[PDB]
Amino acid sequence: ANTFLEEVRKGNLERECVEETCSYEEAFEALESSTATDVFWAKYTACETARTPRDKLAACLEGNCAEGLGTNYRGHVNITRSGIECQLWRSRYPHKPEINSTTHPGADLQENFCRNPDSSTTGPWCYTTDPTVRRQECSIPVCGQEQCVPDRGQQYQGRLAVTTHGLPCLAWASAQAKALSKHQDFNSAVQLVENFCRNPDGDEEGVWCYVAGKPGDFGYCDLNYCEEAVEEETSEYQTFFNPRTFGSGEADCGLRPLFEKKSLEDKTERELLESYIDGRIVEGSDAEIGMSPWQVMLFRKSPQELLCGASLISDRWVLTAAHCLLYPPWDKNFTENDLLVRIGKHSRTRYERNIEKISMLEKIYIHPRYNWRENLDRDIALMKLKKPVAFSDYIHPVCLPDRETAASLLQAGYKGRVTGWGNLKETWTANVGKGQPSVLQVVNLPIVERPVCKDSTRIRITDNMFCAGYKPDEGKRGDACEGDSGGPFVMKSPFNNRWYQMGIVSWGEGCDRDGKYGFYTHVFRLKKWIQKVIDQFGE
Ligand SMILES: *[C@@H]1O[C@H](CO)[C@@H](O)[C@H](O)[C@H]1NC(C)=O
Ligand SMILES: *[C@@H]1O[C@H](CO)[C@@H](O)[C@H](O)[C@H]1NC(C)=O
Ligand SMILES: *[C@@H]1O[C@H](CO)[C@@H](O)[C@H](O)[C@H]1NC(C)=O
Ligand SMILES: [Ca+2]
Ligand SMILES: [Ca+2]
Ligand SMILES: [Ca+2]
Ligand SMILES: [Ca+2]
Ligand SMILES: [Ca+2]
Repeated sequence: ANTFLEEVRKGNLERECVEETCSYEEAFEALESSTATDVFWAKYTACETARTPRDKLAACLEGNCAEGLGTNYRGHVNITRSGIECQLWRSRYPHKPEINSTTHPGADLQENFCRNPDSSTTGPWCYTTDPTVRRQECSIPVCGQEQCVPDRGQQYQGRLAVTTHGLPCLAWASAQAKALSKHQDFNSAVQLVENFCRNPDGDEEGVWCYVAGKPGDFGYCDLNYCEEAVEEETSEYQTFFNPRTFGSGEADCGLRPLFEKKSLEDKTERELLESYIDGRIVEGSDAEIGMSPWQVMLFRKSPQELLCGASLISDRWVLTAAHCLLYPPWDKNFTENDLLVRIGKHSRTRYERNIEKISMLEKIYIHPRYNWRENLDRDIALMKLKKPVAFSDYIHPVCLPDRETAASLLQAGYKGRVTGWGNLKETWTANVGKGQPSVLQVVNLPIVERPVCKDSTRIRITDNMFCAGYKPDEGKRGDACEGDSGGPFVMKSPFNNRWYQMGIVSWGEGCDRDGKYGFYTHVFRLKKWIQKVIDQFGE
């Protein structure tokens, strides 16, 4: 920096180029030689994907942590991801290198320290003494992994320009991103710089940016968000989405046609208001007619087959889980023409031709930051139907809550509802008890404390999942594996009688050991994502 005076003083790399960002000549004054160097303007410019405090740069510049997929690295991790001894760069046993210390003399390729000369999208790596293993990535702790970007990075100032899926964020700049995506406008506190990831429209799922492909395409860039759980956080219903791309159905969701419109109460909906009382433990039962009218089935074309549950949020749009449509482990890649939704069925098999409508989908949006390789993180999917579905007493959409509203609910409700034809037991276990159920069952379950559900699992719970089910005991027993894969978990509000979907059934560890819970994907986060995916329309 150059705050007026201070140029009487001799250059300081730390004060000036490390404590503050900088320019070429400030650098020079400080430097003794005009080595505008290579991997040293890169000691700077590969370190730009870092920009937080005195340290994140010093840590980066003194090559101790990896920058993004960091060809900045110059540490001493002589080992692999598994833990194989690293082969010396200078060697040819067991593997004769293609990339010696001349091909890539920019990079610090000496001894046997993990480096990233060629830039692996897996980053810093090394040659392996395990002669069957040529190269392999190395487990380096990354820069200020201990930092925690907060508030989904509303504040975020730094400069990432590619997404999780590694695409280049187009600059907000453009004649379409600005002057043809002007249609939607933002929070003007958030400085949009070129094409660096930002969170203008206050999205709950993190930062993002427009991308190439279809107009309004986009994705969420990778950043290490703080653990901000809603569970640790109106008089009636005001509408959220634009009803030209959502379809109508919104301003009138969650009020059931054959109940909340008839001032009639359903057989276990009392249990839900009276959420505090140490209830007896009510099991599943054949639901009433038109009790969950946002219910959706997801039918595979040939052969006939019931894949998953899903839910209806409007005339057009149908919500389910990502893993339902796409799962490389079961070699699963379904597409818009393989799939049919049966909206508002009651039997598992019969064709309720007076009643249910069946539909083709006009495009299937798998969720942007969905990933299974680790652990079904962000297991979410959105589908638009080839024509608005006409409502009635059997079909009628649900309400998707903001955070503030889901926040409200969990404060007051301590139970929710899970319905389906028990497809989760069907997909994910051998289902060796009594067979699949004959009708759309219904049950109510308790929500568990975030900590309980956290230390109730070897697995890990992001601030984006949640758990349900009574905690197994000798009469306080536990069947957890309830509901449909990719289905709804709803709660009813005692402020507007409306039914919100709180979660999306995912895979439960509580499908194996008697002692676990059903895991659910919080739907409060989703709005703005949905907000962008709809807006990519007009008709
Ligand atoms: C890597 O080499 C250094 C050389 O001092 C040594 O301290 C370290 O123990 C070595 N580790 C392995 C796995 O070879
Ligand atoms: C470095 O490896 C290349 C790759 O084939 C090899 O041909 C060459 O002999 C090596 N470079 C030098 C300068 O010896
Ligand atoms: C699944 O198949 C489609 C159509 O053949 C293909 O374009 C695509 O590569 C696959 N999609 C994914 C997400 O793997
Ligand atoms: Ca200064
Ligand atoms: Ca200065
Ligand atoms: Ca200076
Ligand atoms: Ca200063
Ligand atoms: Ca100067």
